[PDB]
Amino acid sequence: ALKKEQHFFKGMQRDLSVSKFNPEYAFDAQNIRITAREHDTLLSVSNEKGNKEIPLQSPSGDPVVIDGVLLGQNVLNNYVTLFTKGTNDNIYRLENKGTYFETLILFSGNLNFSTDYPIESISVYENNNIQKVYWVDGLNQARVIN
Amino acid sequence: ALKKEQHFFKGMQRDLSVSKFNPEYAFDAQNIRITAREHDTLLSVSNE
Amino acid sequence: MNVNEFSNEFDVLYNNIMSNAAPGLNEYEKSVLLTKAQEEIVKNYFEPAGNKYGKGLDDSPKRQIDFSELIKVGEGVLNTSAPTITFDKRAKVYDLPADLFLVINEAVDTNAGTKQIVPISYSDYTRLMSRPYKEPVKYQAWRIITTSINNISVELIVNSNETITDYKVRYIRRPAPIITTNLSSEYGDVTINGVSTVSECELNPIIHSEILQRAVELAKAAYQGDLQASVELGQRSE
Amino acid sequence: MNVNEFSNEFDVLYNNIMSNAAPGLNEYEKSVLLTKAQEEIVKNYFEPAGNKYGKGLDDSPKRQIDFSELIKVGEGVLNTSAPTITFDKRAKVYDLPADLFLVINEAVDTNAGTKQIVPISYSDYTRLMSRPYKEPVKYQAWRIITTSINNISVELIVNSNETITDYKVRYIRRPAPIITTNLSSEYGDVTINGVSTVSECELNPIIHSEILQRAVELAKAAYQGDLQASVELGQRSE
Amino acid sequence: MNVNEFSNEFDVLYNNIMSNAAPGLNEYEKSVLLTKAQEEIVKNYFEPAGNKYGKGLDDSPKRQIDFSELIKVGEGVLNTSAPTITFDKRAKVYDLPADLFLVINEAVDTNAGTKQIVPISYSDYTRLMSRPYKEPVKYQAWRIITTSINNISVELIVNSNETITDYKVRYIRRPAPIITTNLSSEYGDVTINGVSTVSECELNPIIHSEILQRAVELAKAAYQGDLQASVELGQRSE
Amino acid sequence: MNVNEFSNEFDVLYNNIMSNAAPGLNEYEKSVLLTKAQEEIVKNYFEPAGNKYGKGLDDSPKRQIDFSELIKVGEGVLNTSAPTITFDKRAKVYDLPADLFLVINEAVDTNAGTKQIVPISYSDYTRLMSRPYKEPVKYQAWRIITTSINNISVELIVNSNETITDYKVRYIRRPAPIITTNLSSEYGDVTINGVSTVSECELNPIIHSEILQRAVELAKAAYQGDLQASVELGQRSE
Amino acid sequence: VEFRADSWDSDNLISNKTFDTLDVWNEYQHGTTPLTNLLGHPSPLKKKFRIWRANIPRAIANNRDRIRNTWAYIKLGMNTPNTYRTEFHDAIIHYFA
Amino acid sequence: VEFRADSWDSDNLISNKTFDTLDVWNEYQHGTTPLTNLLGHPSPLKKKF
Repeated sequence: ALKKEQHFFKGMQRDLSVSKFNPEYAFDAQNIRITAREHDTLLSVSNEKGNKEIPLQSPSGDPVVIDGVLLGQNVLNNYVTLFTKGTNDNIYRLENKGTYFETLILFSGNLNFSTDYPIESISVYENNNIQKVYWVDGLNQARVIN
Repeated sequence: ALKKEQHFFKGMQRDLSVSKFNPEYAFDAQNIRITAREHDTLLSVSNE
Repeated sequence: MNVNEFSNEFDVLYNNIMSNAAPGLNEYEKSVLLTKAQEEIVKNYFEPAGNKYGKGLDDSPKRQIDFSELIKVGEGVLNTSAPTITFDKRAKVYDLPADLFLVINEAVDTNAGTKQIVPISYSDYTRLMSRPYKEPVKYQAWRIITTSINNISVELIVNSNETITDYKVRYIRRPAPIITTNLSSEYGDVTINGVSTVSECELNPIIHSEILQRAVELAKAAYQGDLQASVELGQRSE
Repeated sequence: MNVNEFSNEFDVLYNNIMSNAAPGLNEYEKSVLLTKAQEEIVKNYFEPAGNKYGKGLDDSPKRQIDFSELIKVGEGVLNTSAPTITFDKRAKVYDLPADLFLVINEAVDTNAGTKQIVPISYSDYTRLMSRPYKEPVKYQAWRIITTSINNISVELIVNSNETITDYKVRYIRRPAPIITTNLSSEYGDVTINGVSTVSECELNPIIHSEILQRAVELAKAAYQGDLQASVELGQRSE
Repeated sequence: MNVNEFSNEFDVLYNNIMSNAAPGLNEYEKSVLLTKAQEEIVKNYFEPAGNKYGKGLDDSPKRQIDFSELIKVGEGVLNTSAPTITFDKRAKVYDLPADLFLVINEAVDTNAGTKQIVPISYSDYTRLMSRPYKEPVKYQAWRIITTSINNISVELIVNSNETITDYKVRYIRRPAPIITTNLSSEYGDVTINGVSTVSECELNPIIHSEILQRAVELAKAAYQGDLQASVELGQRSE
Repeated sequence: MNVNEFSNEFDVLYNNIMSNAAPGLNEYEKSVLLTKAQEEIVKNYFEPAGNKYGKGLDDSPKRQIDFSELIKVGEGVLNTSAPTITFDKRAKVYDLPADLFLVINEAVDTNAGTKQIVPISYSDYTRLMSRPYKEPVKYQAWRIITTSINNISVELIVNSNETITDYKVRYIRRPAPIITTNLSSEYGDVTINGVSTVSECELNPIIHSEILQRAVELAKAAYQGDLQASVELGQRSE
Repeated sequence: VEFRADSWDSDNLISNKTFDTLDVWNEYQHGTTPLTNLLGHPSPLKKKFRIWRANIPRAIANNRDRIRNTWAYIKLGMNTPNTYRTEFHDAIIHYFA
Repeated sequence: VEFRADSWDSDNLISNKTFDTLDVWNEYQHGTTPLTNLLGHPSPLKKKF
């Protein structure tokens, strides 16, 4: 034919007129990465790697099923602390081992929670036994858990 | 014919001589928007 | 083609294919250019050296059908109304028709008989009038142009001892203008050849496409060209 | 190829688009270009010097098949209705068919017998009318054009002491327009040659491809808008 | 080659070597271009001046084998159904076959004997009809084209005092279209010459490669070229 | 050179790559190009004016060895199965071999004796059939093409009062395709000339190098995609 | 649509599968092809010398409708199940103005 | 005056109506046309491609 136009992919841009879009940007993109992750694919469009399920194996070895909806989390140093609602209002402690999460249930009761008032937490490490997690709702009293 | 001149619309300008106006500006405009509102119409004249 | 068809096909040839991508042209300007085009085509296809084929009026059937609807046969009228002065002693002045473009055959009916007229040149006249007899051949008559006033007057020099009873002229009629719309509607007072209303082309449809193309070229030269284009395209104006 | 195939192949070769959201090339425009293309092809393949092979009407079988579906034979009608004036004394005026494009053969059947007609030029007329006898040869008759009104009238100058009983004319019929769709639907009152509905091409399929190629070339040169291309392809307008 | 082979080799010549590096071409467009190509090759290899070798129909064995599968011998049918008007008094009108492309040999079987037909020109007719006898030679007959209506009608002017019993015509048959796939499947209503289904080439395999190459050049000019390419390649369309 | 050597040397000279990770030039593509190259070489070395030396079939020993392995001698079969119509009264229709490319010598054995056949043109037929005797010379016979259906049929016009007992035809056999691999393995139903398996070249090793060079040139010009190269190398397609 | 790209499967190259659909559309056109590769027959997608190339679709309203406008959106993407990493470097657009 | 433009009506394109007037003037001239589009006949405004 007569002419050609090379197009590069430096990111994604929107809100600009089609008549004045720029060749170095993409107008829309789903599940792509323009940064070098797991390979030297920087400035080159590449696939987005998928996920891998991690089992919530209890210390005894049995599976741990989580009750219901999640409201918020907290990673202190390596212990993830889940505040979940559901039939009851439970609390969990997840520790990442080599291939599984050592899941424990720190409490299961009627701590007044609501999905309209999620959790926002702070956690501190003072010693090997005092590992606290402060958390607050916009409705209920502020609380603490070691 | 002989020649052409492209004109772009980056805003609206006044107070400048017709002999020295700039093609990227408009001299007067009623009920237009040059910003992307409700669509991707940035730098493109669109209705209000 | 009709004048509306002329304008629409003109805007399909000029103006790109009706894209509005060339200088806009008015109806008066289109009429003017079409009139100029038809005069140019007539003058080029009569003279064999003006066209590309080297053929004139009656050198091929196409030219015959081109000029068919302009051939007119009319009688010349004696100019005895004005006692003007002639150049030859035996010259009877005759007035030609007003709508005359080009003469191709002329004859005179005398008491002796019909005699085809020969258009003699200013040099041939001097050459043949420097001889003993100073008269035409038995079967021909001479014609030279003389004082005319907003018309064409011709001196019929026929052999002496004879009288002229008729002067027939087979001539090419002046083409009428090509006007697409009543010019008095939008424009104050503008005419093409003294006409302001719609005027269909008084020619055979053979040369209508040629007229359209020549008008397109004239428009392109005038409205999109430089001095060189005008000078080059004025060569084909004769 | 019917007109639908004409338009579709025009689309294949010129890349114009059939959708009305982006106005491409209208059916009226393609109809006009195809009409002009067929007229140009007729005029170029008739005159031998208009084409590249140097061959006219009856110089090869291909030209014969090209012009087959236009050749028409018809009789001339006496013009005694209008008492006009002729250029010759023995001239019987006859009217020709309206759908006349080019004359190629004429004959007249008199009491003496059939006599082929010779189209005589304005110069040959004066040359042979300056002689004693002033009549054609025993087996020919003369023909010259006269005053015509939206028609074509011919002075049939046959030898005196004879009567004309018939006047046959073998001629090339005027080609009809090539129209792809009823123009009155989308377009108000646009016409090509006085026709507004579909007009399938009346010519042989031999030169349909030439017509299509010429129409495509004209379309490209018109959208280009260059004066040089316009003149170069107007050279082939005759 | 088969039509599938035509398409695949066309995409191996055009479209680079099947790299998808040139404008994508549809099956309808490929069929159209192949049909145009076969008409172009036929018209160029019949006329000796259209090709590069200067050889026509029967000037070399290659041309003979090229046109072999198009030669057809058929009889002309009397046109007594329509009482039309003839140009000559002794002309028996005959209708030619519908699938006629080019006539190369014609003969008539009379009571006197077989007589080869001579296609006489419009000028040769006037020349030979201005003589005493006005009849052909003992061993030939004349033919001229007359009024035809969506067909070809021919005036068989044989010498008087004879009758026509047969009119054989050895002619080049109209080539059939080259269609690669059923066009009614994907496309609504598109045809090449009134055909919508697959149509194998009705020609000898000699010129199949030539047709493929000419189609490739036509595609390249139309889809990758400018006005100059189209004008230059339209020269070889006749 | 067997087909494997053809492909390997194509690789050596064109630098295409044998690996399927980077698709280079497929074996189908090279087979197509080699088939076209051998067809072009045959057509150019047969006609003397197609090559650069001005030498055809039997103008040098090299051409003789080039065309040796295509020359075939076969008998013609009477076409009495189909009661078709001939153009001449004394024409016995004969069917020719299907694998026919070019005829170079024909002979017929009659009761009078063997008579070499002359391929007569459409003009020479009319010229010699307008004479008194209307028969060939004592030592020759005429041959013209007739209605053919996916074959080639010939009207053997031998002098009357004789019977045809045999019809030998020495002709150049249609070359077979050059295929490097069984195309059905990777490619579904692609064929070259109705063949899908390996087809070793049936020509002399003399012109194998010319075929290879022409195929390489065609491949380079096809991947280039330029219209000018396409036309320049399509000039040699005949 | 000329474009370089490579697909892998646990270090092993895959030169046969790069994309599976190509939507191209504008203010008044919308076309799509599946971007299949047939080695012998013509196909919307064909590779030669490590450079993939695809035909822009033709509008669904009229299959003869090429994508012709002052601007056009062009969308590559896999929409068939698969687990490969597809490095997509560049993309050139050949056009005729 | 060559110019690109598009008019819409609830996602549906409208390729027939873009503008309705064009005033052009200077120190000594002032003209105006209505910018109508007639498909067959010449008009002040016409679109192609």
